[PDB]
Amino acid sequence: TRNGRDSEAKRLGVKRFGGESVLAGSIIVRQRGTKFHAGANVGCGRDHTLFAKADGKVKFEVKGPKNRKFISIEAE
Amino acid sequence: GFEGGQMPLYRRLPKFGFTSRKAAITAEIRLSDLAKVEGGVVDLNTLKAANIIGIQIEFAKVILAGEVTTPVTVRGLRVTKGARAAIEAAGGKIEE
Amino acid sequence: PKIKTVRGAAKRFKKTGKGGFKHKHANLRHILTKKATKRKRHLRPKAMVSKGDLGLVIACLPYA
Amino acid sequence: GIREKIKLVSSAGTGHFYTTTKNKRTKPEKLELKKFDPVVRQHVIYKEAKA
RNA sequence: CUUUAAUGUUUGAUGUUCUAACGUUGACCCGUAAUCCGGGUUGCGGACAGUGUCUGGUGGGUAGUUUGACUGGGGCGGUCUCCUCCUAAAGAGUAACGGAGGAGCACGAAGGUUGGCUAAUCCUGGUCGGACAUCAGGAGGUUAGUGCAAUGGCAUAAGCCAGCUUGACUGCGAGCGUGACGGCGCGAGCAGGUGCGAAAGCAGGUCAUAGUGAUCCGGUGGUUCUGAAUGGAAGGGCCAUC
RNA sequence: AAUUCCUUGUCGGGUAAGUUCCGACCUGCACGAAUGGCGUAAUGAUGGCCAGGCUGUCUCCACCCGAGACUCAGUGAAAUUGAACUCGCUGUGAAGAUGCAGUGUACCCGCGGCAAGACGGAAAGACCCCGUGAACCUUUACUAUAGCUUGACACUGAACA
RNA sequence: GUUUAUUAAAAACACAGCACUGUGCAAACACGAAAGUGGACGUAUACGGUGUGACGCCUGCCCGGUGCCGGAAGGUUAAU
RNA sequence: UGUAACGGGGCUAAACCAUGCACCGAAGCUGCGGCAGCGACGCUUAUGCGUUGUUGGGUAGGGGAGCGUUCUGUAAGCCUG
RNA sequence: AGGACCGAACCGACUAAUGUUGAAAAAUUAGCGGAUGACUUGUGGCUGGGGGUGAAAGGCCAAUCAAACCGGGAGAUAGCU
RNA sequence: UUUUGUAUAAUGGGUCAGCGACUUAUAUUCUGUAGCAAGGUUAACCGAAUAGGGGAGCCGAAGGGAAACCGAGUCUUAACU
Ligand SMILES: [Mg+2]
Ligand SMILES: [Mg+2]
Ligand SMILES: [Mg+2]
Ligand SMILES: [Mg+2]
Ligand SMILES: [Mg+2]
Ligand SMILES: [Mg+2]
Ligand SMILES: [Mg+2]
Ligand SMILES: [Mg+2]
Ligand SMILES: [Mg+2]
Ligand SMILES: [Mg+2]
Ligand SMILES: [Mg+2]
Ligand SMILES: [Mg+2]
Ligand SMILES: [Mg+2]
Ligand SMILES: [Mg+2]
Ligand SMILES: [Mg+2]
Ligand SMILES: [Mg+2]
Ligand SMILES: [Mg+2]
Ligand SMILES: [Mg+2]
Ligand SMILES: [Mg+2]
Ligand SMILES: [Mg+2]
Ligand SMILES: [Mg+2]
Ligand SMILES: [Mg+2]
Ligand SMILES: [Mg+2]
Ligand SMILES: [Mg+2]
Ligand SMILES: [Mg+2]
Ligand SMILES: [Mg+2]
Ligand SMILES: [Mg+2]
Ligand SMILES: [Mg+2]
Ligand SMILES: [Mg+2]
Ligand SMILES: [Mg+2]
Ligand SMILES: [Mg+2]
Ligand SMILES: [Mg+2]
Ligand SMILES: [Mg+2]
Ligand SMILES: [Mg+2]
Ligand SMILES: [Mg+2]
Ligand SMILES: [Mg+2]
Ligand SMILES: [Mg+2]
Ligand SMILES: [Mg+2]
Ligand SMILES: [Mg+2]
Ligand SMILES: [Mg+2]
Repeated sequence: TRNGRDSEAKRLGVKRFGGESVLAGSIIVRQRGTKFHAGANVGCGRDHTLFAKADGKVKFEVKGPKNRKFISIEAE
Repeated sequence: GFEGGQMPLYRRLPKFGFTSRKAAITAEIRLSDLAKVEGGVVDLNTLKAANIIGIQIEFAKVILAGEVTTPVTVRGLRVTKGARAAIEAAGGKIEE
Repeated sequence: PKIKTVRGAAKRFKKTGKGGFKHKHANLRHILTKKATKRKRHLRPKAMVSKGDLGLVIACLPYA
Repeated sequence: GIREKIKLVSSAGTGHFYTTTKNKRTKPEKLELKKFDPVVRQHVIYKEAKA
């Protein structure tokens, strides 16, 4: 019975794209599940935010037998 | 302060602190002030006469501000580590 | 006549060295058991008034 | 919602307390948990009490 | 002393009387050629009634005011905070009384860690047993499962057991995200102390995203703060918390 | 039905024809016994209905008599008014045009007449909504309060049980 | 009879009549911080209030709710 | 209400397709002259002027520069039977 | 005898027309009700604004009464035009 | 004038003349300008009175902390990378 409701947008998504240079700690993705998984020099917080563990350049790759999306950070 | 009806910032946020009645009868003295007293002896009394601190003042601290070019004597005053060095470099005496 | 100070503002803000204002964080008064220790930790220290609000606070504390 | 707030108190002399909740019905006994007492800067047994 | 009476005693309770406070809108005298008032006498009442201050109830008799906004006019209905999907035009964000749903909890384990495990559904066989319980084989391959809505995730499992446990740690925090602000969030790393593991290592709650309430006033505990002449105290601040 | 929504209920009366009136039925949407029921002679500038007379009320208007209206002399207002060299049609267009477009028509000015238009005059819409306007009014809205009522002390004492 | 002087004269108000109910007189009640006064130079066959509305025939059932009247035992309860 | 469903006249193209080259057409561009703002640079800097790019529709609104009224000083001055 | 009948004065105001920048801020004309009664009318008195008076319409209280009129608070306030 | 938009048949104005609306005081800040400058400045008063006197005050040269306090540092914390 009756519609009319929604919730605030959570402003998720990619925050730094391929190549963007970041200082450690910078959030690279906000996500709900692990669409992107954390790779080298990247951390995964409790809401599956991927963040930088090192200064460097953001690098998206696809790795492994499940073709999962991975984010790493290359030193620059 | 009115913001349209929204609970304004000066209500939104909480109060803090108390006011120290002692802070208000406690004053700071600069090194640049030590020469400004007629007599080379710095007490509360000396300083009041030279119009450097207020009359109702009961406590004072000499701080490291300005410079001191004359051996001066200080008495009954608190002195910071720095101020003590500057007064003493110039030959002064710090007595309780 | 003299401007009159908005006194609840003066009981909530203090002026700092470069002309800003410090204030106490909201949200640390009660209903505490449920709040993460981290959140309450980060609300203990005082903070600076944001740019958007200086007009309001300054209007209220003409003698600050 | 039926879940009551309680305080766990430090077994040392300090009056330090953590705060939590309890289903006081199904688990009526006193909650007792080792936690860090920041006043003696050591881990100590903490024992349930009223709020 | 053990008990018991009664006189004699303190203050209450309860009466019954008295008169001398007070009432007299009985009668009388005088001021006075006066249906006022005063004074006197007299009867009648009498510590009542009545009045003052305090107090419970009653009190539209009077008074002052309140009685929301959104809205394809208004009213009625419905709706107001929060979460999830769609609308939403492949970054973010994005309206409508557009289309579906859900929260205002739960868990001392359903949290931590080490070790371990792998669903659903169908066919065949099997005591009571059945279309469907438990047992076995095969197929299958996560269609299961997740405390619950939706989406997104999850096998390295985040899904299912077990042991030891309290990191559902205290102080901080590079650097970020998101916000007009108030705020909210993510976060390696540092210090202290801790659990699990041989160890590398993990742990600052729960697969994530709802499960919520600013300020004031006030309660409780702590406190090297403050303490209106002085020492205390009260009040105040500071930390925790309701 | 002073009450009946459906409803011009049905039936009967009156009428050539009667959504009303009279009389009935009861299916009273939603009469009812002193916030009175049912009746009631008389009464009424009271409501509905019907008939005799009556007539210009009408078919359908004629003529006449006076007061105006019209002409001359005297006096002499008014509302309104951005400014006007102030036409019709179809269309355009702040969406219903003397004023724009296109076309048609029209020689200059009065006088008596009519009221289709100037969204004509008149009053800053009374309906409708809005304002965290106003005023009276109601009440088991809130808060107070006169009053009424309760008791404690006070004015207020004595004696005996 | 009365009424909205100035858009409503009526089926509205009044009315005799009826009932309820208060009032023992310094009445109730009304005006009044009070004194004083109307009620009344009256006295329950009087006075006030309230509702009905000549008269004839009548006026049934309900006291649960609201209100009022009565109650004194308990419970609860102010100043003190 | 009146032609009233090309604005009209009228048109068999003065309609439609197609090709082509002409021309009309605006406060757009160019030409001649002029002013200002902003730059820059200069003949030479007392900041003006000079050359020279370039800009100059405008409501709410912000900024700059001014005209002009009455009154005080300048003023027993200056104009005025 | 009668809040009895018919009907002038008196008192009232049911219809209609006229008037509506009026003869008139409520009337004129024709008709109309009461007309010994709860009648009518003259003079003078009393009742005062949350107050009066009301055979009750929220009527009347000096041409505007769901709170008179004058002065004052007073430049009330006016998120409106 | 108001407006999304007004020749609008939306508003105001019959015409002229005169009047008619961002002021003033005290605070406070910022800009411009003048003085003085780690200083600047006086208020009431006095007064030889726009002089001069008067420095009570006020602002500034020091901050941090809720405060004690410390101080070019302070708070936080047992301590801070
Ligand atoms: Mg609000
Ligand atoms: Mg001084
Ligand atoms: Mg607190
Ligand atoms: Mg008594
Ligand atoms: Mg009221
Ligand atoms: Mg509304
Ligand atoms: Mg998107
Ligand atoms: Mg997009
Ligand atoms: Mg494992
Ligand atoms: Mg089987
Ligand atoms: Mg070990
Ligand atoms: Mg779980
Ligand atoms: Mg004291
Ligand atoms: Mg003391
Ligand atoms: Mg009938
Ligand atoms: Mg009559
Ligand atoms: Mg004439
Ligand atoms: Mg016109
Ligand atoms: Mg008109
Ligand atoms: Mg209007
Ligand atoms: Mg109006
Ligand atoms: Mg009338
Ligand atoms: Mg009439
Ligand atoms: Mg009646
Ligand atoms: Mg009855
Ligand atoms: Mg009783
Ligand atoms: Mg043709
Ligand atoms: Mg061509
Ligand atoms: Mg041209
Ligand atoms: Mg040009
Ligand atoms: Mg008669
Ligand atoms: Mg007549
Ligand atoms: Mg008669
Ligand atoms: Mg008279
Ligand atoms: Mg005033
Ligand atoms: Mg005004
Ligand atoms: Mg409009
Ligand atoms: Mg506009
Ligand atoms: Mg117009
Ligand atoms: Mg006009």
